[PDB]
Amino acid sequence: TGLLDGKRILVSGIITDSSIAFHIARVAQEQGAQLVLTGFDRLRLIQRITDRLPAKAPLLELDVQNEEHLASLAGRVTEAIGAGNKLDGVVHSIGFMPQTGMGINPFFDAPYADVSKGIHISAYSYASMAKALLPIMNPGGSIVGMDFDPSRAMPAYNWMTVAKSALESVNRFVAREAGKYGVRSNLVAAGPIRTLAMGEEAGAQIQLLEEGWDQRAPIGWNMKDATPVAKTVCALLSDWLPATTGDIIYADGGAHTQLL
Amino acid sequence: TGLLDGKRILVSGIITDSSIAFHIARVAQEQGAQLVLTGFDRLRLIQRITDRLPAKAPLLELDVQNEEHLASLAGRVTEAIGAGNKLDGVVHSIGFMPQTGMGINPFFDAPYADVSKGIHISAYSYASMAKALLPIMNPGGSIVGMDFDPSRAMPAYNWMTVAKSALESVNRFVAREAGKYGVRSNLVAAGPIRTLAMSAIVGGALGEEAGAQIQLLEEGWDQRAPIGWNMKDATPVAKTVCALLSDWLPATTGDIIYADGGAHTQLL
Amino acid sequence: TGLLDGKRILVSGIITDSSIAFHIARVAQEQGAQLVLTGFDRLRLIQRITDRLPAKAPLLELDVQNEEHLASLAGRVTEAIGAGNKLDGVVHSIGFMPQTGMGINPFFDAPYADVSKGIHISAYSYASMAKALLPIMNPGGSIVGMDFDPSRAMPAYNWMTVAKSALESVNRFVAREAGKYGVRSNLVAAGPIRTLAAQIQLLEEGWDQRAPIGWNMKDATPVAKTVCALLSDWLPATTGDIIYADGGAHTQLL
Amino acid sequence: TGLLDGKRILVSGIITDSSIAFHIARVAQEQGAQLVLTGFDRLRLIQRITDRLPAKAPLLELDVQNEEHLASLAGRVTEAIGAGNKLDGVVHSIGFMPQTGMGINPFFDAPYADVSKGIHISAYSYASMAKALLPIMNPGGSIVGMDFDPSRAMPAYNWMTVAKSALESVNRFVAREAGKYGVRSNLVAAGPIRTLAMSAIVGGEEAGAQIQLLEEGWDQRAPIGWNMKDATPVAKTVCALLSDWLPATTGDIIYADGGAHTQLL
Ligand SMILES: NC(=O)c1ccc[n+]([C@@H]2O[C@H](COP(=O)([O-])OP(=O)(O)OC[C@H]3O[C@@H](n4cnc5c(N)ncnc54)[C@H](O)[C@@H]3O)[C@@H](O)[C@H]2O)c1
Ligand SMILES: NC(=O)c1ccc[n+]([C@@H]2O[C@H](COP(=O)([O-])OP(=O)(O)OC[C@H]3O[C@@H](n4cnc5c(N)ncnc54)[C@H](O)[C@@H]3O)[C@@H](O)[C@H]2O)c1
Ligand SMILES: NC(=O)c1ccc[n+]([C@@H]2O[C@H](COP(=O)([O-])OP(=O)(O)OC[C@H]3O[C@@H](n4cnc5c(N)ncnc54)[C@H](O)[C@@H]3O)[C@@H](O)[C@H]2O)c1
Ligand SMILES: NC(=O)c1ccc[n+]([C@@H]2O[C@H](COP(=O)([O-])OP(=O)(O)OC[C@H]3O[C@@H](n4cnc5c(N)ncnc54)[C@H](O)[C@@H]3O)[C@@H](O)[C@H]2O)c1
Ligand SMILES: Oc1cc(Cc2ccccn2)ccc1Oc1ccc(Cl)cc1Cl
Ligand SMILES: Oc1cc(Cc2ccccn2)ccc1Oc1ccc(Cl)cc1Cl
Ligand SMILES: Oc1cc(Cc2ccccn2)ccc1Oc1ccc(Cl)cc1Cl
Ligand SMILES: Oc1cc(Cc2ccccn2)ccc1Oc1ccc(Cl)cc1Cl
Repeated sequence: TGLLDGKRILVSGIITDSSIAFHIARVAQEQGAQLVLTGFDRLRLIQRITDRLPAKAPLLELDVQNEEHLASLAGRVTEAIGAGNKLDGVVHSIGFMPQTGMGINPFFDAPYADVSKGIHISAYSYASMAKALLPIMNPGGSIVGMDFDPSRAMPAYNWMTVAKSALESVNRFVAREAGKYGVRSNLVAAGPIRTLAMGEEAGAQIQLLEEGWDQRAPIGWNMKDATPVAKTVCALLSDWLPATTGDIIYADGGAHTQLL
Repeated sequence: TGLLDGKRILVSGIITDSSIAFHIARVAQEQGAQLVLTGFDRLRLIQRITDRLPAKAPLLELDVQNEEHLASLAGRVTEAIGAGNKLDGVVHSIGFMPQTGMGINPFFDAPYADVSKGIHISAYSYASMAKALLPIMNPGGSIVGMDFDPSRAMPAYNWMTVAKSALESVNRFVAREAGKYGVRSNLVAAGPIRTLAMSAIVGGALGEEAGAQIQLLEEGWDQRAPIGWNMKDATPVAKTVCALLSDWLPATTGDIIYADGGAHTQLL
Repeated sequence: TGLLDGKRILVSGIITDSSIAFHIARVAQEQGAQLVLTGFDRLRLIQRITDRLPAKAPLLELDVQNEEHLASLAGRVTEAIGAGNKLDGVVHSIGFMPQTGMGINPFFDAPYADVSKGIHISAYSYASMAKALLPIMNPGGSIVGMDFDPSRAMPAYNWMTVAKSALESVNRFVAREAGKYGVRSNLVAAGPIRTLAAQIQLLEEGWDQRAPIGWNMKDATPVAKTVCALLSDWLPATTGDIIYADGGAHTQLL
Repeated sequence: TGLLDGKRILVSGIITDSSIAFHIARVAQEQGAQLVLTGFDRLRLIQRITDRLPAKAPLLELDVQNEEHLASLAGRVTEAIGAGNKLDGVVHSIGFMPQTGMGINPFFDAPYADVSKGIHISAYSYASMAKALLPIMNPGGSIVGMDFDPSRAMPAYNWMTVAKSALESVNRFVAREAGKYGVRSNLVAAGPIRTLAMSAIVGGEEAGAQIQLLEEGWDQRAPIGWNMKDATPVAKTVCALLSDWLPATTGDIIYADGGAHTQLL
């Protein structure tokens, strides 16, 4: 069997076992993929977390805001997979926005330094990861990022919505670069997933926002099940979406296709 | 293995071995799907074409404007697949517009009876086939139709564009109905593919503007496409369709997947 | 000044005095436009309604499904407005879908005869009116039709959503044709209005909530003014396009 | 007479008399508007330029990255228009992106410091101008920003394209804020106009020819055609958005591009 048999795939963004990346990595491993992982803050804790995947996988440090980490990344990855071997797949599952650009804090009170850091990590970094990894990627490869539909404004998401709008633009441009390698670049726009990234009058906004997805989705939406979005990322890492790039696949129960 | 191992799938739209439906069917079978084929007019001709598939598949007559072919369809399919078996997949790959609604004929000169026949067959029938077949589809199933991105106007495509716009809208409503059965409904928006569908339109536009316009439209696709586009190769779109028929896109419905080389994401 | 000072404008769609088209006509006359009106079936009743407009306006019969009505339309319009004069504007404010394609009736149970009539009246007719009228329009002119955002599916609206999706596509192509004459073609996607045309209430009440500046289903005049903005020379570079007069509801998730 | 009669409108982004903002300001004054103008850096020569406007208007220095230009903006506007008078209109016609993110420079070589500056000037500033001026705006007022359709990627526009995608997102959130004041917020997505900033994009030595093919392609795809030398159709569109005639549209985008974006070719 194995949708990803033989593929060498870099998966970023594991922080907890509820991380979307954790489930992406699990499903990928279940589908015969050979993985390499990157982690940001507390690598020791992440190692214990990543010890719970179905199989072993090298874990490397990557602070996406660090020039040196990015500069060194491709070399460190070739070490881990073996010289003369290249990546078939790259997963960007990283996002951040300071608290000030987030929930109840007034949209207008988020300082640019805070917004800029959010855009760096959640949007720009998608291009910088591509810059680093494209040199060590095989023809027919696949870059996949994580998106939340920013086409309309909403409560609480605030400046992360802007970052995702920026990220979507970046993706279309990465696709132009990636095509030179016969590599695709796409985003998976997920419904809300109960993650540790994801408070009274603001918690009221979040729940109504959440309850909306399952109501609008013709096939429903389960906030506590990360695996349909995991599967969707693997569909795109696979050879079965060979003619789609610079695009957005919506793994959201169909909520975005329905007004109510 | 087989992406579609054990799946029973209905595929409509085979007319030539260059039909998108032909290639969708070839890949499905290659991936272990058990198929039922529906064909429109010249069934003896379609049979010889479907004879070219790598595995047997019964062929059933379906004229999608014939309410009687639709009434009997679920019954005829169940006969073919076996009592107590249902479908997991359905492929709508049918389209038509009178000459009058396309190519060189002025947009304004298409009479409504023509436009309406094209809309019946190209857009409305997606709902028809879904109404007929949902009763005999399994939970986790999938309905897929073929789209050509009508979000902007363009030369020659004319009233087929208007029909695809209706198709897209119809798809969102079919998804609402299909959701009740645990079934998905989606469109694949294909880049241009060398099939025989455009033959008389392209042939009749030879010395004319819009013949040139159609050629320009086609040549610019591979230019726009960040990974390129090959009109002679229907297999990347046949795979995209198989992908939506598989269990690997389980959270997408009412939606459109673009199998066009990324062309629609690029201005130039 | 007068936003529509000296312009000759055709307005279809008036069947009652709460028709969006009645309000378009009223605001247009207040703005100095000289109108020609078209009516469908109850022409004697329609004249009674149109007498309540500020100024007079010739009323012409127009069944959009009638081939001869369409072929004579331009001649009948030019008779009305007088020799040497031409239209500067056309308002398409017509729509119909059999009950079978709407509301409570199952989406699958709408026969195609019903769907096809609805698309004939609601979408194709936008092309036929432009076909009829463009030969007697001035450059700089403007054709405007009425939309209701069909980009997402929704309860009740059903096959009329499909009709509007069709209409948006027809508009892009009408724009191609009208540009050959220096004329613009655009749609106004309006929020829901209390006009004569369970979930219906839930859906419509979402508008005011979603709209950053609110939405009043009982007030037609904001949308009428929008139509007039597009009939004017103040949007001279927009065609094949859609203007949203919905309080901004379509730009917000909740 | 006049679409904008008796309205007080701030117009930013005048650099030359070919600036889109110069034409918005000229059209607005011809329609009866009473203006306050802001200028970025060459203030002495911006004054000489704004002297070419049909009527005199106060000029205020505004650098959109400068915290105290923004903190003092409302006070300085209020002095200009006179106490107890508020604005009815605000026009954001500003944009910048460092050369690294801007043309034939490879997309991957623009440093994030360069990208962040462009996003700051071209996008965030729409929010900071709104934050500043909404407290001095009347109900029924209008904030307008300038856009170039970023829904598709393209040669040359590069990271400015990313900036515009963020700008469109920011506009939707500004509308929620503006809503509370009875004020609308919208963008005008303009077609290409021969402007000082356009010279920052094109060139490849190749600038004249790249501009020929731009004009030819745009005009061709636009059903009503397109003239890059004429900013007045886009100016009229901004004025239309500042008037009372689009009263039910916010968080939205009006395309003044000859209809090119509705057409594939
Ligand atoms: N959970 C959801 O509702 C949902 C829905 C749609 C999209 N997304 C997006 O999916 C992605 C994954 O988020 P999640 O929900 O799994 O949350 P998460 O907290 O599990 O993952 C976020 C990751 O970003 C990483 N990160 C932060 N700063 C970094 C930096 N400087 N360098 C490298 N990594 C850094 C964190 O270590 C963490 O692993 C994000 O891009 C998020 O915006 C999430
Ligand atoms: N070929 C392309 O470049 C292209 C691109 C995008 C989308 N599409 C779409 O793909 C689908 C298949 O097109 P194609 O290129 O394979 O052309 P095709 O001729 O191979 O397929 C069209 C099929 O529709 C069938 N059909 C017509 N009227 C029917 C009716 N009355 N009842 C039942 N069947 C009927 C025909 O018999 C034929 O089998 C169409 O929906 C088309 O619009 C094609
Ligand atoms: N009221 C709303 O909530 C709303 C919102 C968005 C869009 N619209 C659209 O605005 C337009 C105007 O409708 P309305 O809301 O004023 O309701 P309405 O009932 O007053 O208007 C419908 C008009 O269409 C005309 N018509 C029907 N068949 C015709 C034919 N055969 N030939 C000529 N005319 C025919 C009717 O006579 C009537 O005057 C419609 O297209 C509608 O879809 C309405
Ligand atoms: N020219 C076009 O083809 C075109 C098309 C669509 C949109 N636009 C947009 O319209 C707006 C105006 O550009 P233009 O084409 O008139 O060019 P322009 O060069 O005439 O004006 C751009 C303005 O941005 C200002 N600016 C730069 N940094 C600033 C800062 N830190 N603080 C305050 N102001 C600053 C400059 O002073 C200048 O006045 C821009 O937002 C641009 O993206 C232009
Ligand atoms: O990008 C994300 C989207 C959602 C969905 C959501 C959005 C808004 C309200 C409730 N849920 C949940 C988590 C997301 O990721 C993040 C959000 C904030 C931060 Cl700081 C970091 C991440 Cl990775
Ligand atoms: O829907 C179709 C789209 C394209 C791509 C295309 C569109 C426009 C110009 C050139 N190529 C090619 C064939 C298509 O299918 C048809 C076209 C006309 C007819 Cl009559 C029937 C079909 Cl099935
Ligand atoms: O096109 C229309 C949209 C709405 C608003 C609406 C739409 C969907 C659900 C609730 N309200 C109201 C009336 C509309 O017009 C019509 C609808 C049906 C018919 Cl038969 C005729 C018209 Cl003119
Ligand atoms: O935002 C702008 C869009 C266009 C249209 C365009 C875009 C791409 C190629 C040619 N023309 C032209 C100028 C624009 O503004 C700017 C461009 C670069 C800079 Cl550095 C600054 C501005 Cl304000």
